[PDB]
Amino acid sequence: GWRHACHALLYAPDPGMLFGRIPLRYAILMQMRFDGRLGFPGGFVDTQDRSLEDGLNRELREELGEAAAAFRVERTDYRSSHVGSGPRVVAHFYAKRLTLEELLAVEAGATRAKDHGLEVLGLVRVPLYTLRDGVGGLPTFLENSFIGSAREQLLEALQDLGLL
Amino acid sequence: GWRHACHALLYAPDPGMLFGRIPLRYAILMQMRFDGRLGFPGGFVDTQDRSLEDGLNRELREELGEAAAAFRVERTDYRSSHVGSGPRVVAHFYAKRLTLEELLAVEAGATRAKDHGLEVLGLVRVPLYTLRDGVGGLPTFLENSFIGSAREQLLEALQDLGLL
Repeated sequence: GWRHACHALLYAPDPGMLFGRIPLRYAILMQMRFDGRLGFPGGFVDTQDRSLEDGLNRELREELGEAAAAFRVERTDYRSSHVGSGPRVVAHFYAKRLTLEELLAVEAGATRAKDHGLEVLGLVRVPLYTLRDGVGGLPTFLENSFIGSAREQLLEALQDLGLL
Repeated sequence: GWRHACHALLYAPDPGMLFGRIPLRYAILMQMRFDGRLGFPGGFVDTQDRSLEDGLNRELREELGEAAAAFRVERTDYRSSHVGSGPRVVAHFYAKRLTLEELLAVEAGATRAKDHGLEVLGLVRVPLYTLRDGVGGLPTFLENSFIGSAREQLLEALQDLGLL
């Protein structure tokens, strides 16, 4: 009764400075899904059909569009897997490093994706900083509604990037 | 001591159908802001600095890009104002009807806006429908983090559009 899902964290180094003083340090992409939840691009895969990577890339093509096709996710991009508590779902986390130019191309092409304005409501970047009040930024972002396993995938990546 | 802010709800009729069966009824744009909260495009205005509408259209250009220059939010687009818990800001709500083509153009050019990846983390459409579980869609979207007055502006618009 176990189902499998794959999700891709696309990221790029970013030298931008919010208000000219807060280092962004990385652009990381999330999608707002049709159900009103934020998560990483991807979804369920039929592991009877091909492999985990084929399933993931299939989903990304529909959600991100042709512009994302040049940046296929491979086995070496696999990071970890996760089981929560609700239904019997194993989520598989992939991280894909892009240049910021490439990540911008993904963002720019997303409006032409088959899913734009349908299964995908839009893309957003994750604010990695915390603002002066100790609440604005990442902590408030994390109070939004998320797809199962998305919070865990993000926090793992932030640890991996030495931002913990 | 009070500050003024202006926000614009940009919307267009959308005949699209999610899963070919759920009427979208309208594309309505929101922004994910740098503080991790959803809001409508716009920001603080300096009152003796310009005008309420001049201040708004200025902010829209920085946040959305040149595609926003294809239209102007006018005095007649004003809907109502709002004061929240705060303190201490008075938010002025404007609603601007676009064609779907115009709205798509705004989305498509957003990554080239001055504020992209800085003050604005990305645009999303509001899901106006409620899924079969009675939770997914609008009800879940409404559980996200919102900037002061944004939830109120949205709900007012939805009732105005007779979508409630």
